[PDB]
Amino acid sequence: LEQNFEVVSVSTISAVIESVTFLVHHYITCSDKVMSRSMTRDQLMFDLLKLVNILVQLPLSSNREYSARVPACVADLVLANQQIMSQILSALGLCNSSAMAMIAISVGDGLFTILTTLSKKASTVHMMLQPILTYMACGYMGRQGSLATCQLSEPLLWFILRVLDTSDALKAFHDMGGVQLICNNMVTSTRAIVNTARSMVSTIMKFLDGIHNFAPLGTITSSSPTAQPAEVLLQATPPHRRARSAAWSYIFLPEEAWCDLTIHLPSAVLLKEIHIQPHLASLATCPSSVTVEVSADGVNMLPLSTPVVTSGLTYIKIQLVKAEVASAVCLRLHRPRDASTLGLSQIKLLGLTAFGTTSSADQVSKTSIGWLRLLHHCLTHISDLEGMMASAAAPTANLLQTCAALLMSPYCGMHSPNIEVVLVKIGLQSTRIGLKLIDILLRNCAASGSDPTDLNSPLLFGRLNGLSSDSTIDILYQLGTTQDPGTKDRIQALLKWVSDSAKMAALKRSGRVEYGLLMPSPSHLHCVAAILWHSYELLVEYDLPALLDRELFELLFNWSMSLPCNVVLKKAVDSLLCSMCHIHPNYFSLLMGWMGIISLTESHLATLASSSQSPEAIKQLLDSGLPSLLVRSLASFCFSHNKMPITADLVAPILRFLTEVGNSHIMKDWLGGSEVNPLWTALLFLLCHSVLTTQQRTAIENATVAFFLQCISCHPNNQKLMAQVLCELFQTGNISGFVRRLFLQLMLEDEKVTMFLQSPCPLYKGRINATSHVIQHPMFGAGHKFRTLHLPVSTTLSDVLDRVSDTPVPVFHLFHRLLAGQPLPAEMTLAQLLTLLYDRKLPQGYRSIDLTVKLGLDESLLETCPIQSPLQVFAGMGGLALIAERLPPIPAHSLAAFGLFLRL
Amino acid sequence: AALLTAVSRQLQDRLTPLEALLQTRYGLYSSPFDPVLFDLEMSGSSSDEIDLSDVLSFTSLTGLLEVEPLHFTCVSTSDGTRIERDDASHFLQPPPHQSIIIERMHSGARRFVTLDFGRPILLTDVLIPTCGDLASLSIDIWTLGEEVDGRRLVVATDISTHSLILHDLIPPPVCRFMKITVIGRY
Amino acid sequence: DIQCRYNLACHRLEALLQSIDLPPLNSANNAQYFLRKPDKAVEEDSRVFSAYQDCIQLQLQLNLAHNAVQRLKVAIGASRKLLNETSGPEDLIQTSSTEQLRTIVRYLLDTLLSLLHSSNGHSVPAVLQSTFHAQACEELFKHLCISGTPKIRLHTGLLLVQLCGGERWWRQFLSNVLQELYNSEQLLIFPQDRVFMLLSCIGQRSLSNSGVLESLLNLLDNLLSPLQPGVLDIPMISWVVMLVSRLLDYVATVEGNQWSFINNNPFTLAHDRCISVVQKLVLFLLSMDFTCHADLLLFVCKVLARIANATRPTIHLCEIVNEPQLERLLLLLVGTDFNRGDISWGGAWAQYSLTCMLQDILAGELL
Amino acid sequence: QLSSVPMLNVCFNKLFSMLQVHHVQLESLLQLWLTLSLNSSIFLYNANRIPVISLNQASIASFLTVLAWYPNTLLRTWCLVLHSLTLMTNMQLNQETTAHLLVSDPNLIHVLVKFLSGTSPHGTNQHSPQVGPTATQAMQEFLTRLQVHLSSTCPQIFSELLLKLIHILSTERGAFQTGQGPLDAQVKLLEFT
Repeated sequence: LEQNFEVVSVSTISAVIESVTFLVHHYITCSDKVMSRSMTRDQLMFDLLKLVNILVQLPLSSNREYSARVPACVADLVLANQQIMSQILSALGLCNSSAMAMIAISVGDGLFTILTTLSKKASTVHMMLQPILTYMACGYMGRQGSLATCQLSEPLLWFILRVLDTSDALKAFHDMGGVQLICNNMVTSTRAIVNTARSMVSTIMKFLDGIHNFAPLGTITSSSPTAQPAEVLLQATPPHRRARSAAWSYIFLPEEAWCDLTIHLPSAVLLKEIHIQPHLASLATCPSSVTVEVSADGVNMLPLSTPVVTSGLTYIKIQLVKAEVASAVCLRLHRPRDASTLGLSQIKLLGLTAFGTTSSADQVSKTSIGWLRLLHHCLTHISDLEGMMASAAAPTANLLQTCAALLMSPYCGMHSPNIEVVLVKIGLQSTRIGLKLIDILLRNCAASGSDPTDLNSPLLFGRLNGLSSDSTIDILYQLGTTQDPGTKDRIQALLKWVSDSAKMAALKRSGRVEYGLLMPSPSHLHCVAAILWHSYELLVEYDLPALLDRELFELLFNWSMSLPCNVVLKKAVDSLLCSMCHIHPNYFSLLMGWMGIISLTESHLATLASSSQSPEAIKQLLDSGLPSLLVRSLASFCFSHNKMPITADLVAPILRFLTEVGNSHIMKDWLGGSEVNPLWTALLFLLCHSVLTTQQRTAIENATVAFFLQCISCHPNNQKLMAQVLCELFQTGNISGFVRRLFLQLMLEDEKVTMFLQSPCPLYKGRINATSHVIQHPMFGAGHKFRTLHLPVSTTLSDVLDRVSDTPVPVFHLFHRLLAGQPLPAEMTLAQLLTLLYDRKLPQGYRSIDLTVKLGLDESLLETCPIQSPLQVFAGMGGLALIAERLPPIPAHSLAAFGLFLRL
Repeated sequence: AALLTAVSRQLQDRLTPLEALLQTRYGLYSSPFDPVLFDLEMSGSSSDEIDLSDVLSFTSLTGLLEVEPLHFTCVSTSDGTRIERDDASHFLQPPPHQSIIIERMHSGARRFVTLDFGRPILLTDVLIPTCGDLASLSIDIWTLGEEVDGRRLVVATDISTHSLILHDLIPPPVCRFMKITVIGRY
Repeated sequence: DIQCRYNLACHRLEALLQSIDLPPLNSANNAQYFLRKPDKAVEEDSRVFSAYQDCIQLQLQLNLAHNAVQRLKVAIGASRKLLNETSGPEDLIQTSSTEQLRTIVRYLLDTLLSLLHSSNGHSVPAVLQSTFHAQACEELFKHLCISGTPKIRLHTGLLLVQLCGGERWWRQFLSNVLQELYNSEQLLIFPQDRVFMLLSCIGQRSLSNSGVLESLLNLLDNLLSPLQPGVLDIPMISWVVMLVSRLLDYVATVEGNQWSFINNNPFTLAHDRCISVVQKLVLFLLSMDFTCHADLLLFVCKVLARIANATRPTIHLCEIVNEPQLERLLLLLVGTDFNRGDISWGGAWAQYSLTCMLQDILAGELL
Repeated sequence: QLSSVPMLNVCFNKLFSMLQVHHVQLESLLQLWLTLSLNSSIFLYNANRIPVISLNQASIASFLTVLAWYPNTLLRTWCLVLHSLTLMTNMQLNQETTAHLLVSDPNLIHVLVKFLSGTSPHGTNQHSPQVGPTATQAMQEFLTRLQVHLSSTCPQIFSELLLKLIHILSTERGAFQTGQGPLDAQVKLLEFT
């Protein structure tokens, strides 16, 4: 290494490189199954790799017979030789990430450094790309026509990334055809590999019930009759230091050279490490060499490796490179080199069982994810070559099914959002691929061939059809919202899936691919509704009213009426109805024509409220006079305990209906109108502050508190009116139970405001690793870009930005539509922001605060006073002295005095 | 059978999805939303499920709703055993478990603890758990005088393998003080 | 006052219950969510535990106070609630409390369990056949086991064992109940796993008849019928395979173990009914990919070996598998396509289970 | 009804044919063949046991060639080899016995040299050059079964094979002169000769 090689002949260099390459590949590929740890041959192999690294850097002379006396290089002749490059690439492939993670004391770092120097010293880029393409195409030993792929390790993956870093390398990679070969190797490796995830079998076994010792469960036997039973060696408690007496002592006959100790485990477990503790007081009694015999059957001992020298060791730790099943472990112990007695303190068998609580506590090589890592790098590294790589990946059969299965598999090395990006770009390359991806996500997720008899064709059986996660919601939303040509066909496919699902639900009710239509995801239906709402908001080029159909609207209405009101799927179909009523104002009038409004049930009221969440339907519902009819008839029912009869069971659905339609700001102003003002005091008179049964009274109590809280939610004249009503109630002895319900929950709990966040960068903190169906309104949208948080007004904007994303230097900045181009401080609360927005154009009692998160007068916003709470307006009207009068380890005299000064 | 079927149909009709979510996720089967509770039973006390492998290879106190749990203070002197706690609004709160601990137990002898309620009550329910360490047990109650109105409630030689269970006392005694005499196994 | 605090606790518990989402165990991702138990779910479950404990304690205090109030109303002289013969029985069951219904059904179950333990021949003249048919047994089993507490569910399950073990439709009852409850099309929110342990026990009590495991195998080969040339779903087939494995293990206990690693620590079926089941199990073994797991492969090997040893003519390896299919199965065992170097196909456990599988088939044939 | 033994013979002969082209791993195939032939036979390994799975002549020749050039054959791969070769000495071929096929094959002498001069060529961890007792016993049973099977037919070929083994080990650049290889296996081979 210290010498310099200048005029040395090329043939000698090539012979050295080939021989050392074969030797290092033989060293890495062939290793012992047993590793034991207490200059090294690893240092020898690493210095040999350093010598090869020096040799490939040598300049080459013009005649090329000898090296340059001092363009052409020796590295070109290394690249030309197929055997040397095949051995180097294979030797890096068998290397794990644990050797490479030192980044350079190990041999994997030496192979990485040699390959990086080969990439730097290549004359042309194609000369470096050609052995890489040969290694991808060849497989394990040049094998083709079967389910065999070359093993891609993480260091080799990193090297191929560093090769494909430059643009000309990516263009030459497409010219060689590497994208198609990566996709085909992905499909074949996904067919070949079975997942080792713990799945739902281990969940049922965990309920029905980092490596643990299984020596106390086993029994130890020795074939020598003179040997002690040695059961103290299997005890879990370690012997204390300087015990001066061996736990088990064996006397050696002069002819005997090996002593056997045989441990029979009660059940076969995976075995990883075996720990033998010699006698610490005297290491003369330590065995000279120990070999380990294991047996899966437990009667036929197939051992592990050569005997490990254990002379002069205070602790013998034998660790397996490959964990193997072993129902019985036998240990042959040699005679000690000087002493004639064998002294053992403790024997430990460390391992894991399957199927239990003990079954707990590299992935690129085990799974097929590294091919899609390479495909992700090729797609998303450079935007100019992105379309032509996406055209390369297009003709591959069963690619989309494989990518969806890798998307909804557990984590095997690469995060789901980059899988999502690959799926989005492949679906967005062409219209047919987009319709196919919509077919895979919604209706049929299986292989296009689907031949189990062939046994070499890929099959995607085992994945549940129509299955939903947040990833597929993002895929569907980004397919819907993208304004490339072919978008209208994708929206038509989504509406066709919704219509086919409604027809399948109708045929299920009648009692007469098919699984996706039979079970729709509520989150997928909400995603379709969000796509329709945001495409109507964006003023898209394709006519979205032309895509909507009246018969589809009728089918969705009947499907929503058939489902019970507590079902999440009814809320999803109602969100679709809300989107269609937003796009078509005539659809809401046709809906009231179906209602007969010119006999209401709870599902009727739920469908009416959820479809009437849209503001045009708010206006049409207010013009129809239906909430006017309900408020007059409800006030009549309150006074009892044009007019319409109201049953006692219907009262709490009416209050829930009024709450859900009073989520909107216009009907929030309407509930402050003069018609609804007798209703609040009438409800207080109805509930009487202690006729109705007790369960009905409790339900109407909860509905009344929720209705008043929805009325007063960040609406200052509404809470002023509510304070006037409450102080008139208190002015007219002791505090009742429902009165205290109202005061505490309506008044002293801080007001909470819905809040909607729009960010071009996707936010991933709120998303979890499970599926959930949370039906929200279609203006909020769906995907990782859109966040909805329901937070109190005392919560600061810094806590909001910390909750939507971790953001541990570009800094995310909050923005508002009214506050155009003005950054929002992190120190203010939501209440001061609401005061500012109520000063500006935003109406009082809006549905949700709209904040814009973009990556990178604030003190005047900090000086702005917060929104007064309903407690503040109520005490400003003076009702706090009234409740001080009506009311019958902190000291109690402080509380009594405090009430007396609340009188003041 | 017919009453079982009808009340089973109504019991299925009583179920709400939130209580079912509590059952399927947290293992909580009592209904928290319903204010009314019909019965409370106490047989053995310090998600609940039964070990289906072990059972499928007792006497309970019944009522417990018109009567009241009662806090007790051991202000009277106890000989041989001290009372330590395990770690009418006040009476409606349940009393803490106070397992007695003997600093030295020695076989075939007599020890006792003594407790006070502080006010005269009517005592109707006695639950003493079974204790395999103990051979015999007895309890003595009194009010006003210590032995003037003293009465023995029960003698229990069955405390080794049977719990001492009094479901109801049909003449309800007036009690303020009790002592419990414990005898260990021979 | 106690009612007011209890209603406050009920309101906060209701809002907290609306905060919760729950996955239905349809996929392996929800299963990994249950296995990891993430800390956000941990703190949510801790909040639910605290709110529920407050609710149940305040409910108990309210009921104690209310019955004390009723006792003092008796002490004044007001009578209790008198019962009306003019009121019909149906509205009497309707107006009653839910816990009253639970206590009544518990006492009725204990009473009926005493009737089945009769000294006169251990029989009931009417309810064994006339009162309990298949529809009534299915409905009552549903209404008391999905909605009820574990004690009342266990008691009605053992009661249905007593009444309908002798009926021929018990096997079709058990297969149908497992099929409708554990289907992925089913939306009933119920603890699936405790009902599954109940199903294992209720299968074990009637396991002396071979018809129950025969109907389970007929169900299982009906589910694998898309795989032989339809739509196949992993979870409910896994439920069926576990029930078959647990019943076969219980057969092994009533009658060391090669399949003890899968355990945490007149029965003989006919060949012609079993052969289609075992052939479909072989096709499912060969048809596993990355969507499937080796975790189901362990049970497919164990169930397949136990059925192959269970038949009175032991199933030979000739009819169980085709010769290219057997070559493929050994390629799954040995061969650089599927296990490469250090990497083993499905881990060491899958290869050990395949080896013990072929071991048990050849030991059954050669004996 | 039909015996599955001939189908097992056909597919295992196929696997031993694809051994040469790296289609199947050697040690796992040997472990699988040994496990099936041992259980069908109860579980314990015996040298007096005829395997139920019969391999042809070309299968044994491919197995011996693959061993004759297998790089860094690990030690319990070698024990699987020795137990398997003992069972093929027990195995009948359908003429010439399989022990005569083994001794008459020129690759078997290279197999025995590679076993007796294996030592620890990787040298990743400090290990004893001896092979332990079990490999020594397995080699002793293999040589004993060769002697028993060829005592009646042709013991001179087995004696000449043993002498050629001692000659190849004892020459220059050999296991005996350089000191490499197991001492125990070479001493037991010397005692057997």
